Amino acid sequence: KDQGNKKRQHGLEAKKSHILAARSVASIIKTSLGPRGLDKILISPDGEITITNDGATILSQMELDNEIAKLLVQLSKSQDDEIGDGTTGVVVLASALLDQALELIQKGIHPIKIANGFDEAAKLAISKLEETCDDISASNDELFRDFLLRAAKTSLGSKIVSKDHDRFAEMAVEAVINVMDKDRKDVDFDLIKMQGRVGGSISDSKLINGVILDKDFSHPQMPKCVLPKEGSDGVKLAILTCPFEPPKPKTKHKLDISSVEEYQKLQTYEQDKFKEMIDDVKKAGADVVICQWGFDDEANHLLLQNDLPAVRWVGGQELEHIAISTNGRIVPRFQDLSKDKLGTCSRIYEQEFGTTKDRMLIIEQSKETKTVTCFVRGSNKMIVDEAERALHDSLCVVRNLVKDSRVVYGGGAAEVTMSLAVSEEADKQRGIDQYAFRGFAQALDTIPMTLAENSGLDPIGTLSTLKSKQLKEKISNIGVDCLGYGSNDMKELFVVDPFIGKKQQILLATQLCRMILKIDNVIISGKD
Amino acid sequence: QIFGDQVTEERAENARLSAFVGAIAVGDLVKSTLGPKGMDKLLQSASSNTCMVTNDGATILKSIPLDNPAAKVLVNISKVQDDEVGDGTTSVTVLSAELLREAEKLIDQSKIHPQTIIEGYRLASAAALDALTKAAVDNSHDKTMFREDLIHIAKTTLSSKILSQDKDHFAELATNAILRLKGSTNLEHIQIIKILGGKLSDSFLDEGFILAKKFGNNQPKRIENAKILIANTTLDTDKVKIFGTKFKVDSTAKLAQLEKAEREKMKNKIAKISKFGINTFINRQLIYDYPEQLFTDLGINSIEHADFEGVERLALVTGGEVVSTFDEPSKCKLGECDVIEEIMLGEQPFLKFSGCKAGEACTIVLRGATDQTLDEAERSLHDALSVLSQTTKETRTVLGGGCAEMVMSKAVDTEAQNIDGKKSLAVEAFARALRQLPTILADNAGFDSSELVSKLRSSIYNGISTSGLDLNNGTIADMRQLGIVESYKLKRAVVSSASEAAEVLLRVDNIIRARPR
Amino acid sequence: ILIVTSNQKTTISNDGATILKLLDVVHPAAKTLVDISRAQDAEVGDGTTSVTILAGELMKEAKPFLEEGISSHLIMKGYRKAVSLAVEKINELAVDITSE
Amino acid sequence: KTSRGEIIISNDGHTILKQMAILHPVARMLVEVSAAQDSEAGDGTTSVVILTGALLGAAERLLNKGIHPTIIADSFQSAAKRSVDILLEMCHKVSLSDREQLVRAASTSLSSKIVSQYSSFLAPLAVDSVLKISDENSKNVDLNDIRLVKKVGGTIDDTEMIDGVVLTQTAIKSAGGPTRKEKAKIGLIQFQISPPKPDTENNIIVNDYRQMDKILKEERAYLLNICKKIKKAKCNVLLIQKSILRDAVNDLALHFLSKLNIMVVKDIEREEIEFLSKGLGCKPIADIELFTEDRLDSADLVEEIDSDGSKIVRVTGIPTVSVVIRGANNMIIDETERSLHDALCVIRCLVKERGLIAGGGAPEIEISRRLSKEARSM
Amino acid sequence: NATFKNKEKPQEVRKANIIAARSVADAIRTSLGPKGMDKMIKTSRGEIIISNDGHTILKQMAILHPVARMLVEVSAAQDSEAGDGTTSVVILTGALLGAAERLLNKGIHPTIIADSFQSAAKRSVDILLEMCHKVSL
Amino acid sequence: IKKIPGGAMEESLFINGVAFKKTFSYAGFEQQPKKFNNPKILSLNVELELKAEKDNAEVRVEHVEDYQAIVDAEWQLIFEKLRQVEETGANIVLSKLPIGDLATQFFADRNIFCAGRVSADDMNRVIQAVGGSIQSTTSDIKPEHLGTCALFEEMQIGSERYNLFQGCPQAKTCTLLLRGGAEQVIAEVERSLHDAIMIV
Amino acid sequence: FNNSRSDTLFLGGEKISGDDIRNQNVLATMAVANVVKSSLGPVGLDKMLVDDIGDFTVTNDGATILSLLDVQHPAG
Ligand SMILES: Nc1ncnc2c1ncn2[C@@H]1O[C@H](COP(=O)(O)OP(=O)(O)O)[C@@H](O)[C@H]1O
Ligand SMILES: Nc1ncnc2c1ncn2[C@@H]1O[C@H](COP(=O)(O)OP(=O)(O)O)[C@@H](O)[C@H]1O
Ligand SMILES: Nc1ncnc2c1ncn2[C@@H]1O[C@H](COP(=O)(O)OP(=O)(O)O)[C@@H](O)[C@H]1O
Ligand code: BEF
Ligand code: BEF
Ligand code: BEF
Ligand code: BEF
Ligand code: BEF
Ligand SMILES: [Mg+2]
Ligand SMILES: [Mg+2]
Ligand SMILES: [Mg+2]
Repeated sequence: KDQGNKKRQHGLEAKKSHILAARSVASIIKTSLGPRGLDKILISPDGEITITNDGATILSQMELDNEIAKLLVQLSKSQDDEIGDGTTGVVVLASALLDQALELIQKGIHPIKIANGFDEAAKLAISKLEETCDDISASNDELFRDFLLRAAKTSLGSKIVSKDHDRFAEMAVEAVINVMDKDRKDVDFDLIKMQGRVGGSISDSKLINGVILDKDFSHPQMPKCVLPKEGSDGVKLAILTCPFEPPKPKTKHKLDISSVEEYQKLQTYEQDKFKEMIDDVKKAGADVVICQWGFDDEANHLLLQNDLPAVRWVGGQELEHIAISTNGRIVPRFQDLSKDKLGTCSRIYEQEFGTTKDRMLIIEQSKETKTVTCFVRGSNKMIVDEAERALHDSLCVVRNLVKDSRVVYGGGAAEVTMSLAVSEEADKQRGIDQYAFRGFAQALDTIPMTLAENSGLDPIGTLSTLKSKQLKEKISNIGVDCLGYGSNDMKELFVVDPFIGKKQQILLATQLCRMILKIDNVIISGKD
Repeated sequence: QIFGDQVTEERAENARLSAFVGAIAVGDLVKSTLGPKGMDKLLQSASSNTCMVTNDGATILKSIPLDNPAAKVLVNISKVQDDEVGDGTTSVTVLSAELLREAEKLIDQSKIHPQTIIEGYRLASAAALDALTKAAVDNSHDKTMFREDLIHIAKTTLSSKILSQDKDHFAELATNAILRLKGSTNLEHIQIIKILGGKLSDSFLDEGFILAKKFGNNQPKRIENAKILIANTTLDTDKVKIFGTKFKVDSTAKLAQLEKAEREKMKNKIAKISKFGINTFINRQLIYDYPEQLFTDLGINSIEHADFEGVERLALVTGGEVVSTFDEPSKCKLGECDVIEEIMLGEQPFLKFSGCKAGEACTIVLRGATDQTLDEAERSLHDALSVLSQTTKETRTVLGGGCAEMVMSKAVDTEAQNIDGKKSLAVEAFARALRQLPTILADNAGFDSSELVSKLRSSIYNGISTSGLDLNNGTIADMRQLGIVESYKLKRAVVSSASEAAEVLLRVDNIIRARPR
Repeated sequence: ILIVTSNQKTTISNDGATILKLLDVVHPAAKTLVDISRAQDAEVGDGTTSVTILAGELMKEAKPFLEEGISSHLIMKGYRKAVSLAVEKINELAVDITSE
Repeated sequence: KTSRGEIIISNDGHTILKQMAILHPVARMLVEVSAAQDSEAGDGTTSVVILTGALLGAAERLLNKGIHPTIIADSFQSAAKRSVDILLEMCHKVSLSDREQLVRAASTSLSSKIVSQYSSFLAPLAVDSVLKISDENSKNVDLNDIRLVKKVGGTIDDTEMIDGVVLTQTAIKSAGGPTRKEKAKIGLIQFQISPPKPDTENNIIVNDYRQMDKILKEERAYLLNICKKIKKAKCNVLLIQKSILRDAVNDLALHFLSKLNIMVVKDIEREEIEFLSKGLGCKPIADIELFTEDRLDSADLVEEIDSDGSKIVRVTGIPTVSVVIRGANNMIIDETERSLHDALCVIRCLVKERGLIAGGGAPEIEISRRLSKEARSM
Repeated sequence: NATFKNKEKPQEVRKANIIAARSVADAIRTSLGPKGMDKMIKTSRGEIIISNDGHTILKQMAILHPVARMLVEVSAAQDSEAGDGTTSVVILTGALLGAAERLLNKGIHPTIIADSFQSAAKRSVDILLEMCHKVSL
Repeated sequence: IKKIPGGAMEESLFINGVAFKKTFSYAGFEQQPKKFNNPKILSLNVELELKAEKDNAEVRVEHVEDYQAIVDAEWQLIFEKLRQVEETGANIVLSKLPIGDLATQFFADRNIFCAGRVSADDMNRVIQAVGGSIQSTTSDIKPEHLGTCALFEEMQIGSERYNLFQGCPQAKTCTLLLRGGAEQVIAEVERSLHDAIMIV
Repeated sequence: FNNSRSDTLFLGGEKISGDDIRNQNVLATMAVANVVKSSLGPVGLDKMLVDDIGDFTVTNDGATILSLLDVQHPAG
């Protein structure tokens, strides 16, 4: 059916095409793998300009029609989903592999038999790493904090953020400690509001121990800040999801008014009814009101006179963070108030911003709440929007370290240990699986080599050194002098990649290969 | 293959160019809109008949459509700088761009890696930005001196614009208008009202606050020792929020009852208010014919419709509080002033209040011979109100007219003495680009810029760190001696906000446009 | 295989049923191979790839006769027995076990 | 002939430029300077432009000999604010006492308009009318108080100052037509004589045989008593302020107001109110429950004279003039109005700024001769 | 480190040439040896031809890319000197170019590869002779 | 079967009980423990919103008090049915229909977990796991109706929160999450596996 | 079904390889042969071959039938 507008590919060409298509996607992003990497301006068809060293993000934005690329688009994506840092690299390794696989094919090898070869050599490397890796959690407490940081830092060196990487790193380290527990080892990112606004530089990007939100503070006359109300236990605040307006049904209405009788009673009904709420909150003994939905002109004024700063309209996730931040309860009706369901926050101020007529507000807490707000700032949108994703990247590497305190020293060395170990087992293999193992390990070598290429070092050169040194001594961790400094040895240099991620990466590529190779037939149609 | 349907890729050489050209291009658009001897550019939008002339950098850039990323990056950097400090909008793009220009030099013809060019800049920036703080003297204390300081900032932040003419005049206006608040950095408290006719020098700041909208049906055309109740409450059919209240009767008479019944609610609420003892009632909301008649007959003047901002202004000059609950007089700060007379501003009715309780809300009336002149004098003023508004929230100050950046030049050009190899070059380049500011400044005036700036840099080189460019005799006189102060936040912002621009761009090694829809 | 239907949804699989379902196919005759492949993924769940390879292959071996000038009703009968015998033979070899 | 197709004719520059369709941006600029000439002086909108015309040519000339425009710009300012002073120093100041003069001005003003040969009763018409709300020390006098109402037909001469004031509405076609009441008392009802209008979801339900007339005959009175209270308060002529909200003067409420011999006149625009409360000396009436005999006026005559197919209202004998303009072609009826405004504004200039210079080119020349000498001293 | 950048990058033009060129020695590979199969070309004029002679398949093939056309000329000269092996000479460049594809990846200047390849060849030829089993007519 | 974006084509998980999405679309969550060992699962079928998610009638009153009266009634009308669930002494409250802001907020206060709008074909696997038994009303809720697993948790598998009742020695229905580096491979697994399961 | 694409090896025309072409040839020869397989033997019969003008010729000479029958394709 639909015979026309339908093409077919199969091996002679086909495989070349695919292999090459991968390779080419790669050639673009290879120049972004490294602490010497570079970003790529991507533009939405609408006109949105972005700038980012993030792998996944780049390949998602490249509006591309080649089917194989479409696959590497997800390859970098899936990895971003599972870890949060692989992206830029997972594809590189994948391509290299493909070129390698292809190469063998023109020497008489079966595509599917290479597949099994790679899957095997891979599983081995994963092990030769799973054995050489080091542990952090089980070693110290002040050193865990350090190592956990020394990763977040290394994880940021390939970003514009790099400039102030000290702060951005210690920020990501903190942001995670404060919302996940050593036992559950679960970092729920809903407990971390990644909000950013413009202004200053990326340096003025602090971490807030509460939340932000945008509010003018209901009535203008209202105060700007909020003290702990004399000797009290910090500040108490109302967290209600009921509107400061006369209660209404939820089924019908038609309050039939026969005569001036009842209309006379409604009259005074709404009137004091506003006092029925304004009083209600005073009774629970609170300082400031945070209502999910707006208030009436009357009800507002009262909140003024009664020194009850208010917050008209606050979104779901919004109101909710104000709870968990201040330890309060989300109170339905008005009469459901009480001094014991209030929010025990530590301060509230209406934050100014340059001359921007916006001027949002903030809710602090002093002590590490169960909610953090990394509030990012920058000289221009793109710097921010990149710095936020840059922050995110690190925050993820911090989450992976609690979910698996295992660490491997990157700098390319992590990939050299495999290439070394996997290549050894090659000589023992002999025959066909010999070519596979050699290949797998050989593709790997492109990872460090690429780092050398970007940092300005002769590839073959740094590789022989990295291989020799990491053999003439111990299948340890000797990385590339990516920036300079004394010499190799990612350890001293403090270059660290979480193991858990590295495994995922060196899998996701081989697997993706294992799929493409099995494809020997293709049938594309058009858009009728 | 890959990609498709009009997506466009620019690799290394190409990308880098796209970028560099863009920024350089943007910069070379607003270089003329700098310097006290600078010029304006006329522009016109989708309506054609919507021209406008301006010297505001950020203004021009915000408008001018572009397709080039690197350019939009610079445009955007301008709007940012325009936000957190209201000024320097131009000085920033230019210095930002010139830094990139100075970079493609270190690349295309020196062969230095951009990352190493960043390495150097990042250092140069530290040193540059530093020397600023390390040389910025302030007058936070001595409120009678900082007045003189602050007034200079306006004096010079106004040169270059049309107002540069009667700059001395607007100098005071700005200063005074900000001080009359002394606090709120929110400039929405000062209302600017403009009307054609006569010289700009005729503009003024009514220290009594003027307001639009006349009062009452035909009330007293002038109040005396006014005691005003500033309020915002529903004034056309109440029942506030009981919605659903139907009136089913079995005869028209029972309607007629309920009808006058409603019109009673009004005489009720209107009464609870009269109990506040006031000779003027201003409501944000409106007030229909009847609820007004009440006032016209009680002597209380009804001045309706002043939105939100319109009340907040009055509530800061008169000293009252918004209010919407008259459920009890007192406990409601009532506002007051000396007179609420109705004046006429060239064919127009206005309300000149007078002697208010320390007006922390004011009105500046601008007068130009053409709408163009007004609308430009509009922001040309805003460029003053904004800095000053910030310097009260940042007392630090530094001398401009070249001086400032020229000092940061000698700073960087110095710290470029202790450095590695290649990096140094970027560092030297920084100070170089910085130096291009006084150059471009002097250029516009018309002097042999090269020659003049080299004289300037020479003084600041060999000590002094005070000389600047007298863009009139075309000599290099002492700036502190000539009242050419500039906000520290401003200059520090430019030297910062720009360096960020640079880094974000130098780091690009590819550009990809998608299939525009 | 890798089929990118006119839908734009790209798929990659081996369930012969899934492939023969994405080929659209409108030729009456050739469209039955799509049906018997679907049933195979029902009454069984596997072998879908093969039901068609065979189904086809037989039709292939019928060509010589049909060409040489033989009735089709005779070829139809011939194959009919062939299946009957072949089917019983499988039942005859169906190694039933449990702890054998 | 505007984009809409409406045709216009005039000597008023600001209005020619405005309706001209000027395209170039810096060209549009001229319209704004002529716009402001109208906003301050109110006259000379033509001259202000022609000035920029060669003042710009002055730069065209100087820019040729390489003088920086910012030297020309800033210098031009000083040469102007020096010219203005020369105007004053040679200004032959007058006082609003001098009616002999103020008419001479307004007259030599409109001596370049279609209504030139009618300057006779036009020149002072402006003068008197401006002074009628001028007082003395009022500085800028508002011209809103000089309600001009143009009605097509006749020629230019058929225009009178009208003792009292001039309304703009029809009267009564419907039930019992009054249209004229000598020595009457008028009331500006802001109310609305219609059935019960409850501002909340009203509704009159029925469920009884007899209940029919109950609802009916009842409201039949509702309009009645209101109508009586009017007659009762001795309200001769009624004026209802156009209510689009929900009815003004019910068709029924007219049968009553018809019998009661009360000439009613509806659709009184909201911007009128304020003004009508002056010329009519009347008083706005929010409700009926505030409709009292004192909230009325001493009208000596009210009548809708049908000038000829035209019909214009009048309230004669009672700080507000009211002039009615006529002409043949709408281009006239309109133009003359603006050619009266140039004159009316002429006076306004003297209300806010005493004195007047000998026009006719003479002052232009003087400032020229003066600056010309002072130039040698620079 | 921090030294010389190479702002310029038509690095790709090389790999692009190699690939658009190697694709030529691909279509040929199938016709090498006692198991090589002939190609059938229907010229622009409409004349049909069949053969295993490479130089003639490439000649009549309609190769479009420039550096790709280059192969036809090397096969042309293989015919002009030996007269045989026109198929082999091409297939050689085919992976000899791939040899550069591989080396260019590890950043070896092509002029080092180019000049080296010469010496590695004029050394290969000598090995041919040194192992050549000379005959007489 | 369930498919989860990302992960190794074998980092797939075999849930012993049942696993399902995370339809939990309401405020007040984040409270409610996200993990229980032997919780008292309430496989409920319908509603749990104030004004009701659907269906209505008309309320006509001529007395001001009646208005505020009918209101207080609405509320109590919900809360009751609501506590009626609390009364069942449950730790996990699931419903094929919504669980409004107020509703989920309530259980959140008293450490009771929930989820509204559960996949229809899911509740049926939920029953078969903890051995509950769907209930349409809150009235006659007897205890052999509920269910209990060995362990409940709210995972963050492949950047997607997944409520899952693992460990259920009394189940007649499992669920299994599949992984992969591309929506094509996970897809091929699910089909490569159906061909196997169906042959077993 | 249906061969297509190119990707590398930019050639000024069509080019089928292996199975695809090898079958095409067989199909070709097949058709051109099958037209005249009904003219073989004594029991075989002649055919009428009309042109465009409408005229024709009836003949069993396989060679003239294949000559008269416009064949476009090498193997044909
Ligand atoms: N500081 C460094 N020194 C040596 N190697 C580093 C350094 N920073 C990052 N790397 C190497 O680069 C890898 C990260 O590449 P990057 O460009 O950040 O892309 P992604 O991290 O998204 O793959 C690290 O895993 C490590 O192999
Ligand atoms: N009176 C002056 N003499 C010399 N320099 C001045 C003078 N007035 C302001 N400048 C310089 O003008 C420059 C700012 O130009 P401007 O057109 O105002 O751009 P921005 O938008 O950056 O304010 C500053 O470097 C300031 O030092
Ligand atoms: N008997 C054979 N067994 C193995 N190789 C042979 C045999 N005879 C000749 N060949 C090979 O056939 C190869 C290719 O020949 P051909 O396809 O004709 O291309 P050319 O001869 O133009 O290189 C020769 O290089 C030779 O090595
Ligand atoms: F460059 Be990756 F995303 F850290
Ligand atoms: F052009 Be700037 F804002 F003075
Ligand atoms: F392809 Be089958 F179903 F194994
Ligand atoms: F033409 Be002018 F304005 F009298
Ligand atoms: F094919 Be070769 F030239 F014998
Ligand atoms: Mg990284
Ligand atoms: Mg400025
Ligand atoms: Mg005139």
